[PDB]
Amino acid sequence: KVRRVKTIYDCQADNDDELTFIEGEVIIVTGEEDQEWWIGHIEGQPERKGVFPVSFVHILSD
Amino acid sequence: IKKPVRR
Repeated sequence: KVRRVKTIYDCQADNDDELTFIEGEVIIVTGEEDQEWWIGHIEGQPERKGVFPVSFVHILSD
Repeated sequence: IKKPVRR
């Protein structure tokens, strides 16, 4: 259902499958690990990708 | 603002 989210905090990956981002970036959601962790990549920078905490984003699209 | 644990 959810396709685009906007990050609301900074986040540094703790593990090598995790996405590092700053606040204000758009993520394209491409998958889910669980209710607290989704998978995606940066809109406009798809090479930046990985697992990220859902609590760190606001739903934007879909 | 705590990051939930990976599991």
